[PDB]
Amino acid sequence: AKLVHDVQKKQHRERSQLTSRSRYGFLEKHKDYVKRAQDFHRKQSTLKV
Amino acid sequence: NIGKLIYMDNISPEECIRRWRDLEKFVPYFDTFEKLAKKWKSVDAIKERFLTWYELQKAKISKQLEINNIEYQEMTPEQRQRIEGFKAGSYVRIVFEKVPMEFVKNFNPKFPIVMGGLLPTEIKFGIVKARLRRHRWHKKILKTNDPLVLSLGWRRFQTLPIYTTTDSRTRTRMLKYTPEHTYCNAAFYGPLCSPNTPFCGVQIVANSDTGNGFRIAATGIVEEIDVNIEIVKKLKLVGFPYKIFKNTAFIKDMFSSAMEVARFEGAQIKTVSGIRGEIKRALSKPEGHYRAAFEDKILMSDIVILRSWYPVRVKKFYNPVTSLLLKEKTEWKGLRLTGQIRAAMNLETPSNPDSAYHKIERVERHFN
Amino acid sequence: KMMKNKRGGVIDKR
Amino acid sequence: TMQRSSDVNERKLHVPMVDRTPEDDPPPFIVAVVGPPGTGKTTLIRSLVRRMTKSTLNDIQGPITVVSGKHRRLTFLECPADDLNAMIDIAKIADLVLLLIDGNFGFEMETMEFLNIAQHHGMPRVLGVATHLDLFKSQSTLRASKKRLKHRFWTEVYQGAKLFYLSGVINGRYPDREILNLSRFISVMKFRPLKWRNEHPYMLADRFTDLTHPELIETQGLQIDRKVAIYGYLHGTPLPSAPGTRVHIAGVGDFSVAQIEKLPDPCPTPFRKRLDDKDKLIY
Amino acid sequence: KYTTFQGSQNFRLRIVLATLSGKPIKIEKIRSGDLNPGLKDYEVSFLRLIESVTNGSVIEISYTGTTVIYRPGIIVGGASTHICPSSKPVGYFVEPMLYLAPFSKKKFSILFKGITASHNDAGIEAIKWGLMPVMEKFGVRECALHTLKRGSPPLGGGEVHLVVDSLIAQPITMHEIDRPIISSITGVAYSTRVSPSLVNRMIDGAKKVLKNLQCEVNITADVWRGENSGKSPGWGITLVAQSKQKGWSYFAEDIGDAGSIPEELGEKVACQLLEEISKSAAVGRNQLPLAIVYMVIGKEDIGRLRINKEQIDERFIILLRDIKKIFNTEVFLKPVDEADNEDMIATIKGIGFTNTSKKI
Amino acid sequence: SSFEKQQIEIRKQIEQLENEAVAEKKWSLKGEVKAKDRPEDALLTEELEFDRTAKPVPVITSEVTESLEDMIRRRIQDSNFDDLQRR
Amino acid sequence: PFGGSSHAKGIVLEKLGIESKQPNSAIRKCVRVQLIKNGKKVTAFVPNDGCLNFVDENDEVLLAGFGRKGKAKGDIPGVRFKVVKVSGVSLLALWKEKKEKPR
Amino acid sequence: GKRAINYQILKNKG
Amino acid sequence: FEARQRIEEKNKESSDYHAKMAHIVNTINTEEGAEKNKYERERKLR
RNA sequence: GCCCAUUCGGGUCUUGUAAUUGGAAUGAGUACAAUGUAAAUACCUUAACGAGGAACAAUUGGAGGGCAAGUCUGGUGCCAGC
Ligand SMILES: Nc1nc2c(ncn2[C@@H]2O[C@H](COP(=O)(O)OP(=O)(O)OP(=O)(O)O)[C@@H](O)[C@H]2O)c(=O)[nH]1
Ligand SMILES: [Mg+2]
Repeated sequence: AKLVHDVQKKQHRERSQLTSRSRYGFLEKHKDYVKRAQDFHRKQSTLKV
Repeated sequence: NIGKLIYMDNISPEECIRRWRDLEKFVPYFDTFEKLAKKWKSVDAIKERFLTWYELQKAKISKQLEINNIEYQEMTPEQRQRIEGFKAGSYVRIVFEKVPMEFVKNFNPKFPIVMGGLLPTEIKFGIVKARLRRHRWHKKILKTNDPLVLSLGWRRFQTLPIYTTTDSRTRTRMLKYTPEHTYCNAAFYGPLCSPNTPFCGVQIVANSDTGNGFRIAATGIVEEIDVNIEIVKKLKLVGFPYKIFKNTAFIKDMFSSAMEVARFEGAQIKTVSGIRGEIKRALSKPEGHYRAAFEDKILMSDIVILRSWYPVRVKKFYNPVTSLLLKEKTEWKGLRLTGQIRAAMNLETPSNPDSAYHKIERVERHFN
Repeated sequence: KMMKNKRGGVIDKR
Repeated sequence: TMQRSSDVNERKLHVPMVDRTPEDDPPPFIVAVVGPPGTGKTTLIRSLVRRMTKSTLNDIQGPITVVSGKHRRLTFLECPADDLNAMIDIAKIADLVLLLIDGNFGFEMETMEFLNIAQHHGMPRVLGVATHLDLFKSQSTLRASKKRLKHRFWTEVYQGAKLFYLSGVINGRYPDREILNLSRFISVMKFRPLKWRNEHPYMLADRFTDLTHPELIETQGLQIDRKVAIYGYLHGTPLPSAPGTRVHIAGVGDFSVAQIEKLPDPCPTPFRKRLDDKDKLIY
Repeated sequence: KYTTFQGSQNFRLRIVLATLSGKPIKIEKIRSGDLNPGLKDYEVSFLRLIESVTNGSVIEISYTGTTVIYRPGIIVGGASTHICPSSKPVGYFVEPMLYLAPFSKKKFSILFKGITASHNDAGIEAIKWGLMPVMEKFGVRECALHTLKRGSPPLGGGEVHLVVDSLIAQPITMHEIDRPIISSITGVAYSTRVSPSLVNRMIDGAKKVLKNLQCEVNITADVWRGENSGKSPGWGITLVAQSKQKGWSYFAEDIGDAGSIPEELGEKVACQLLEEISKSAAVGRNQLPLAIVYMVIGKEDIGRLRINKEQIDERFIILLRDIKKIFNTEVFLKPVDEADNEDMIATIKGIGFTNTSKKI
Repeated sequence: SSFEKQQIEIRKQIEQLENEAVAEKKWSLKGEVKAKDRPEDALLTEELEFDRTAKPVPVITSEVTESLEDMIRRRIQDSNFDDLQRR
Repeated sequence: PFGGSSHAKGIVLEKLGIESKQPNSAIRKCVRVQLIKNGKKVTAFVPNDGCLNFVDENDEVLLAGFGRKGKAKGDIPGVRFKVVKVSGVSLLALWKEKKEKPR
Repeated sequence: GKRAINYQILKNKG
Repeated sequence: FEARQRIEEKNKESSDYHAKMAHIVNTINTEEGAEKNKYERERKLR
């Protein structure tokens, strides 16, 4: 941090699943999706082999 | 003689030329070609018409100033009344008609009576686009469409600003508060000053509510003036999947009708996972339900998002303070802040229950 | 697109 | 010493702007005395005008223009200390600011608010004046708070502004030695031209009347928007003499001028040398 | 509320100076005692051009068409196009835009579409070579009238791209206390949809009148071939006299019509130019309006410009009366202190103008 | 007085937009508008803009069909076409 | 660089790169300044986009050399100077709100 | 009635 | 129809902006790095 | 936990924690005085009070991250960059 304020590089908090849509648990976000997608891709790669 | 003839404006202009001796037509009046031919067969009438940096700028401006003086040294009612008029240090009486009763009635000589001359710009109203800043010692953040009293030029006036951002210079879209420690843009309906003029802004000008804190709230300069601004407030349309396949899904409720989906066909949506997508066709029997195609298989626990933009309007509200027309001349009260209105009529502050953040804990992610 | 950011207009009462 | 000469000769260079202040008969420089309610001001304006014009001006009101030099005359006025509105107006039109600080209590938010409003509307010259130097027996804490006020004042004005120290009041007003060299500080100040002031024709009003008709008030009955004459010196750019010039009277609204009759100078400066006590005038 | 004028004279100058000054005007009795009374179509389309250029200005034509109410607004510019009617050429609409041109938010990039020339109006070469240099030394530096194609009357069909792209704050104060020495005399002879020999006939007539003065004469020649020629036959000639040490210029133009001899038109425009040189001093009789308009909307200083005796006329002083009627300023004509000629030096103290539309 | 009726019309718009500020939002300024949080089909009457994935399929017009038509007129006039050649 | 001095005073013409769509890009934090000594127009940086809204126009800036310690990534090599003051007030102090810019 | 200054305006550790 | 028009005007705007920014970047590069290298060249003589 | 090393790795060892908690210490400050001195200041001597965020609130500069249903740019999906 050379010219950055610590009140500027704050922590944005992430949002939860809506309580009306709560039976489908855990609204998944981009880290969860990439954990899903690269698993699918490595298993499709070994299936293709 | 000729200047008095020109500005004596009860006689016709041809009478001015007659007793000295029309612009849609651009080219001027010439003689007949034959008269001009016999006049300019000769040529000899006009044969003599034919044939450091800082101190430099200061020298140019002092040269202009000595030109000003040596060309002012002229007729006395010309200089001292009408060609420049009342330079500085002249003691004048100045009469205003239709001054309000309350000034003469409540004239208390402690409070100074200042007057300033408005330019051609500063009598115009409209949207002023500033860049402003919460003042570093003002405690509370500022809110859009809460009034604050600006001191913009000679005028002090309470207005309703709306703080904007040009998010990486694409929109000019609408914030809901000013930032904590930097500048934002702003736009307020007020008297159009020139650009590059600075201003202060104050939440509270009275003394019954003067509290213990710092009273000046906003600082800024004026970037631009205009008669209209085009600023936007993001609205997203959220809908949920109810029938998912590979690479395509049926999305439930962001629309109420197939006419609405037909209006919005081809639009790019995305889930909250950032999976991009596009809406393709409205389904027939369930009305607002449609078929979208995504980058890959979305889940049943997702929400799709259509980021759109709704235009928002500045509120044409303007009251100047007129503090000298009061019997107290402090204790001026204008529009209240929104927290003051809620505290007055005891309405609780609006709380969306699913807008509040939580402490999310990840479950471990294992696959088959 | 011509109307979008205008604020004036001639008022032809003829 | 050549590098010193270059780096010192560099900081003479500034942005070349116009002046628009005349050299023959300049207006009286507007001196605004600004303080929180309860320090100096009245006593200070009285003491300065008594030293300047040899005239006990008990019970002041309004702007007070005196002649304090051979060519520098200046106008004294006092802000009402509770009004941020009058604070804002005299911040926008003042040329010199005598910034009253209760040195026993310390800095205060009224003088801090004036300093920020002036800083944003075109910071005039500011001479800080710290009174109430009756701290305790402790001349040690007198010197300590003296230094702390000077440094905190130096972070708000340029580093090297003048903080002045007034001792206790003696017989109704301040010690005349201290007011003598305070006026010595006011007499050399070397004002630099601002921007809003030097593209705008403004005027502080030292005289006010309504030239309405009292039997017209008897006819219509006190609801009348009545005409008003406003007398004073005008500063800045030349205000044009034709009727109909638009004017904001800062606190009552927007008007246009009807007629201007310029008057001979009520407080004129007279034509090494010294200033005669005959010519130390007061208006 | 409204400054009131009478009659349909100086109509473009009234609307232009109202846009500069920001003052609401009324123009009353637009040819009311006439058989077809009211505003004509070319000045109505000029009002539409004003609504294109500005923003937030409300123009309010009456029922009978004989009075107009102009409440002006902010000059914003932008890119546009104007399909002006056949009653007036593109010069009638690009001449009043050269006043409003450097004082807008966004730079002027307009292309006008219609007839190029007229007997009683400004041409492309007139606008360019005469009226651009006086702006070029009043403060603007990037201004250009391009011809993409040109159309002679009556059918026309020529487009003209006016682009100004120096947005100055205010024009500088003029100081021309001299008569500028004419260094050269050049020109342009144009012809569309006719034979290329008419241009050389025009050039030879103009230069055989000009041959007895001991300066240097140079007339450039353009025939217009193809789609750039427009829909009608036409030809014309425009001469300028060029003071090169300061940049001043004095122009004269005309166009031929059905039955016109090109040597006759060339010698006529040559003699008309020499008479403009005679009746001129540091401006032209037609460059004088926007010269003193930029002097009156300069800074709040004194700007002085030399003029001669014969440039004073009913047009010039009705210009001065309209200037004082709108923003209350006078010109001071002081005579020079040498007496082989009658030249005044008009000193105008400019109003305190800035352009407040350009974003900072 | 004159300032009195100025002050009461000022106070009128003071009151109406202070209880605009207290009172309930428009739906269109609020984000995350679902289907059940709107006037039912307020969106046809909305004039709302957004972005799309790809340029949609071109509607064939008389001018574009005569564009490629006189294109192939030029092409088969000068016979500058491209086929295979025998080996 | 400036001749014989270490700093130089200058006049802000216009914020170059004000339409750059990337925050804290070297094109964006990049100001054009007319030096007052010899009149020539140079180009200077500023510490960030956040302190870019302390200069507006004809601001009496003060500018020193830059001193790149290594070939940067998003650089534009060919701008030599950095803005170190504005209207006689250090804009690092302005950026951390220790002073207020006077006008 | 004395609106005393506070610590962030006094010590100015911005 | 609005789809095709909006897409092609956004493409035109982006292609104009990229040209403008690249132009100002390498004009600042060329006609000021020449002066940087000229100062370095006449500082290497000292 | 720490240390070395381009890599794989290797070497070593009571080390941590906005965890609780305890009574002692006094100094800046506030102040009795007396001394000093023409007198007063100051030095010297000195009873009383004076610490838990000991808030009785020291800075300055550097290195590196990490985050959003956020924004921007590029293009050979889910990426790269800013
Ligand atoms: N001890 C002491 N008292 C002072 C000093 N200066 C002013 N005062 C007192 O301040 C009291 C209040 O009156 P002013 O000083 O005139 O008040 P002001 O500063 O004009 O402020 P306002 O009351 O708001 O008008 C006076 O009666 C003075 O005795 C000073 O240096 N020392
Ligand atoms: Mg008082």
